[PDB]
Amino acid sequence: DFDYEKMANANKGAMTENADENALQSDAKGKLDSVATDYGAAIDGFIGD
Amino acid sequence: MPVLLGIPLLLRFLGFLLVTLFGYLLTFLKKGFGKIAIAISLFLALIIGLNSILVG
Repeated sequence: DFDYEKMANANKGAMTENADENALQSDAKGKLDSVATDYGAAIDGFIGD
Repeated sequence: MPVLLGIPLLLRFLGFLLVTLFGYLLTFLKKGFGKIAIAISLFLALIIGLNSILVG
């Protein structure tokens, strides 16, 4: 009386992680939005000299 | 939201390359604004130089 649908849900749990979409998307921006403030600052500081 | 065992590390790596490459573009920008500093300096130095000959 193999529980076909208990082995499956035990293969899954051992070959799957957990991921929050809106947390991997907030870090990415966080790091690319710090290099874009130094690119702007540079440009702005040349037109003021 | 269940995912496979390697996808979260592909997504972290695709934003390491981007920050590294966007880091190089900054370095090169700053260099080219240093050329326009050298250039201006040179020009104004050649003018101040001619003055000193002619008035002599």
